[PDB]
Amino acid sequence: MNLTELKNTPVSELITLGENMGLENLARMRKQDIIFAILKQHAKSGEDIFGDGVLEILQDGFGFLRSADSSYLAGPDDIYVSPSQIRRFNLRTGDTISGKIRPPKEGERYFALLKVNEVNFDKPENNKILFENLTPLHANSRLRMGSTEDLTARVLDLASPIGRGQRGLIVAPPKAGKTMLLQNIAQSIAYNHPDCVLMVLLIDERPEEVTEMQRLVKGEVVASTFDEPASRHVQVAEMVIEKAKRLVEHKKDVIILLDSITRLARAYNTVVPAVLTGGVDANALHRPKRFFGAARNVEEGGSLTIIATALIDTGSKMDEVIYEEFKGTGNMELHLSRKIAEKRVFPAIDYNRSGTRKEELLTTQEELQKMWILRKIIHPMGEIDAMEFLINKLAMTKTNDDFFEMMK
Ligand SMILES: Nc1ncnc2c1ncn2[C@@H]1O[C@H](COP(=O)(O)OP(=O)(O)OP(O)(O)=S)[C@@H](O)[C@H]1O
Ligand SMILES: [Mg+2]
Repeated sequence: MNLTELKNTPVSELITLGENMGLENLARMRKQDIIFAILKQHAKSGEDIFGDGVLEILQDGFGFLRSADSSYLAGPDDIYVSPSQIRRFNLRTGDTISGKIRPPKEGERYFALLKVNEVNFDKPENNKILFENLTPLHANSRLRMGSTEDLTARVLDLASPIGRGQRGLIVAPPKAGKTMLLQNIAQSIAYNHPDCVLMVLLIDERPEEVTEMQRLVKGEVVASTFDEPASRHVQVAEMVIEKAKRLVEHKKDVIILLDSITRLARAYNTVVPAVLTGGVDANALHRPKRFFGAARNVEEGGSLTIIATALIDTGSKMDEVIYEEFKGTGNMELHLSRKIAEKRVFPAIDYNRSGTRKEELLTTQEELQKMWILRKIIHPMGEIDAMEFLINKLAMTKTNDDFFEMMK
């Protein structure tokens, strides 16, 4: 009946499902062939075959429905979308489409979208592109993030209040909680705000860190591994950034947690041809910024917030330039100290450095000035000295109870 349902169902059940349809000795062909031999077997004319995926409009004019469970990698069972079909529905890259499909004829190799049933979870007859939505500052509606796990999220909401559509930069040296901090936020996202579309974008990562991230996050984890070509890291990022844009057009609040705007920019640099300023062609930093530029609150409805990590102190001067450029382009930054972490001390947040632009719209005066008197007393406190102060002042309350009960 359904392609993605079939490839998800184990091979053993796939054999015993095909055999009941008169398919002989399926045990001697791969899972892939079995699925094709089953969906094709619905040659019982007028028997419905379905498929789903996220659309990628190719160069020539045609398109394909890429699958999320592959990080939108081009597979042998993508669903072909006609250049004529796109015209009939005004389709775009990032659109999530589903519906009736049919098997490849002779001379064909892929399934083709026979009938459109849904476009971005909306009826096909349904949108001004994110490219022209008006952009309020984004601070209007806040996103707060209780036990021991809520330790980081607590210091996080005090240091850098997040908003609906924040351009957030997470500065980090190696070994500082960079992963666990993101996994803490991603845990605080689905737990407190399930009404939001969470996407975690991992570029140039290790397959194990990818699968451990894929395991922990309630939401769509999309990733490209270290081995894959530079054009691949770009492809994954552009499939995702456009997917978000189409979802905000339907007035959704979308959150993207990018692993490394640093790693993504290294990729674009080698994909964008041809002017040098320290290894990186200065004209290549544009496309990574275009990605980072989408982060906004939309007045007419919805939002896109991108909290991306910036890698620093790696030993490559290129990695420094990437940071130098995106410095200030974000309306929220959170710094991790190499010392507050490597001294076996939790959230390596350098409090004084971390902050968000226009805190006032994200927080009422009673809740805002609460952070101001707090900052004033913490300001002159050292890097590691200031942190352990907050760890112990908070491990004795909830969060709001702090001024309410640490004033005497
Ligand atoms: N929220 C947290 N709670 C407890 N321990 C943490 C937290 N964040 C980081 N750590 C510790 O700090 C170390 C950091 O490792 P990761 O979570 O992989 O961070 P990372 O900075 O992304 O590491 P790299 O540079 O990718 S090898 C881990 O061994 C953890 O024990
Ligand atoms: Mg990491």
